[PDB]
Amino acid sequence: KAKVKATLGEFDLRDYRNVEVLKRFLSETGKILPRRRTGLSAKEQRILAKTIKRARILGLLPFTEKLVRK
Amino acid sequence: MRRYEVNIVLNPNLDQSQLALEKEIIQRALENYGARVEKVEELGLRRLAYPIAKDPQGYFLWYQVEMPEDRVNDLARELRIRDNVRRVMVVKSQEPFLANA
Amino acid sequence: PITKEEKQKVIQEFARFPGDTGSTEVQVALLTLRINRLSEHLKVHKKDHHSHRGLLMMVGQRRRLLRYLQREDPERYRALIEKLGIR
Amino acid sequence: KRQVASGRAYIHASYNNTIVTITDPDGNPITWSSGGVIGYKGSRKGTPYAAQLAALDAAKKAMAYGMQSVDVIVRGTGAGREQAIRALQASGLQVKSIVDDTPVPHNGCRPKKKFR
RNA sequence: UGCGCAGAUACCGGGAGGAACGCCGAUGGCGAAGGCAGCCACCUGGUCCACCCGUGACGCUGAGGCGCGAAAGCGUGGGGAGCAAACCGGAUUAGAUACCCGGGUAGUCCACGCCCUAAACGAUGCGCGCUAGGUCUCUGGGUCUCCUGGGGGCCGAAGCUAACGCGU
Ligand SMILES: [Mg+2]
Ligand SMILES: [Mg+2]
Ligand SMILES: [Mg+2]
Ligand SMILES: [Mg+2]
Ligand SMILES: [Mg+2]
Ligand SMILES: [Mg+2]
Ligand SMILES: [Mg+2]
Ligand SMILES: [Mg+2]
Ligand SMILES: [Mg+2]
Ligand SMILES: [Mg+2]
Ligand SMILES: [Mg+2]
Ligand SMILES: [Mg+2]
Ligand SMILES: [Mg+2]
Ligand SMILES: [Mg+2]
Ligand SMILES: [Mg+2]
Ligand SMILES: [Mg+2]
Ligand SMILES: [Mg+2]
Ligand SMILES: [Mg+2]
Ligand SMILES: [Mg+2]
Ligand SMILES: [Mg+2]
Ligand SMILES: [Mg+2]
Ligand SMILES: [Mg+2]
Ligand SMILES: [Mg+2]
Ligand SMILES: [Mg+2]
Ligand SMILES: [Mg+2]
Ligand SMILES: [Mg+2]
Ligand SMILES: [Mg+2]
Ligand SMILES: [Mg+2]
Ligand SMILES: [Mg+2]
Ligand SMILES: [Mg+2]
Repeated sequence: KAKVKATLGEFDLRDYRNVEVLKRFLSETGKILPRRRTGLSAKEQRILAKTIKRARILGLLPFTEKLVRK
Repeated sequence: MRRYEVNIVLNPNLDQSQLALEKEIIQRALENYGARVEKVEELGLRRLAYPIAKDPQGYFLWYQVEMPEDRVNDLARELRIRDNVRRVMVVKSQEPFLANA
Repeated sequence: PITKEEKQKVIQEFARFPGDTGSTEVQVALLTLRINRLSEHLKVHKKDHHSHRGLLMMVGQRRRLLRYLQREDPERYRALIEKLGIR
Repeated sequence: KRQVASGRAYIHASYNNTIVTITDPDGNPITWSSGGVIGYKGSRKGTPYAAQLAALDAAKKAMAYGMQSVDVIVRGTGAGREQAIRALQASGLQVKSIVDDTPVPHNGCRPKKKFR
């Protein structure tokens, strides 16, 4: 499976308002993908988390979702 | 004075009479706290990821301001007063950290 | 906090000569200013104990330098005390 | 006396019992069954066979109201959680979609000593 | 035992209230120790890197003193959703003053003041100098297969150790 940073452009990890890119880092649920699946560095994951959590308060990214499977 | 970004989400049911009022209200409050505005981005109607105040959408505003630091919380408190105002998040501006550069 | 505008204003006030950033006089003054910024920060915030440690160490570093100035040149030591209003 | 003909079926699966509720599209229930609704009384309620029958008991009751289309909602881990679903698919009720909505806290409430 | 026909459980909507922060989360980071996880702003401490600029031994440790110090517990006033000493029950059992089940007060939370303990553990006091490396990792600088700092791990030279083991 590909990693998120691998198939992506040059993007601002600190921009909490770009949902199209930030959506790519959330799972089928509202959770944040671990570093194994994001391919991001340690520092890059720390930055992504807070900016994702920021967008969650503006209503741009979901807190949690519903799994349609099983 | 430092440079902050003011995010504002309001009730997306307002006609022009109410929208202009709520906006010029924000203008008057920024003047009273001495916030010099640099640029502004009005996105408007947007699909929220979860219902906020039972409403599925929101009307968005973004300001880039330079204002005194000690007045930030008193400005945030002043914005959250209005009813149509729903979210107020004031963030210190930062350098645009790139990734996959 | 303490901006570089205020910082240079203290250094240039206490510098033994132009370009002097490290004199015992310059250090004691710069310490003194952080003392008051913290001690006014600890007037309120009486429950902030972690920062209160930095102030203890600051006060120690100041007394050690003042104890050094007292030994070498006791005239400049009085000048530095009387200009900062300490002890 | 309703004729909804479509709606939602909620599966609540715990380790001590499994119970099914069947609602109209806006969520108001129609008929329901459980491991106790069928004959079972004790720990037999937590068995998957009980979940199978409870699903079918609720399915047949929904037939009386004309239910054909069913959206499945699942809440909880437990035996027969799946066996309740596989009983719904073959009950004759077409399963529109299956979703797992089990409420998970963000660490807000201290659990009982059992769960720590 | 208990709860349920005074309509519970399950399901949808609305409201209130308190406590804790899922994913990120790490074998990770920070602090002197205790300890510190939603997000935002303000106040603020420590620390690390480069430049080689300034001071010119100004250093180390530290009996006393002083300040800090998980939990539990104490005083006053608040607060009280969930958990839950004591206790009330249900079972189990030879007995059950317990493990298991239903309840439930203090307390757990807040403020202000006490209390000064701990397996407060690295069971390893602090500072500096010296003595092979290999590898994983957090964070700086660099002419950026790599070199160079400052932390966090694992193997292991010499050596030490009663042995386990320790080993820039
Ligand atoms: Mg409001
Ligand atoms: Mg049972
Ligand atoms: Mg009864
Ligand atoms: Mg009764
Ligand atoms: Mg409800
Ligand atoms: Mg209440
Ligand atoms: Mg974890
Ligand atoms: Mg440390
Ligand atoms: Mg510890
Ligand atoms: Mg800071
Ligand atoms: Mg700082
Ligand atoms: Mg030199
Ligand atoms: Mg000289
Ligand atoms: Mg010392
Ligand atoms: Mg002592
Ligand atoms: Mg004390
Ligand atoms: Mg204590
Ligand atoms: Mg306590
Ligand atoms: Mg008390
Ligand atoms: Mg209880
Ligand atoms: Mg109990
Ligand atoms: Mg008993
Ligand atoms: Mg008995
Ligand atoms: Mg026995
Ligand atoms: Mg003692
Ligand atoms: Mg020794
Ligand atoms: Mg580098
Ligand atoms: Mg090292
Ligand atoms: Mg070893
Ligand atoms: Mg040897």
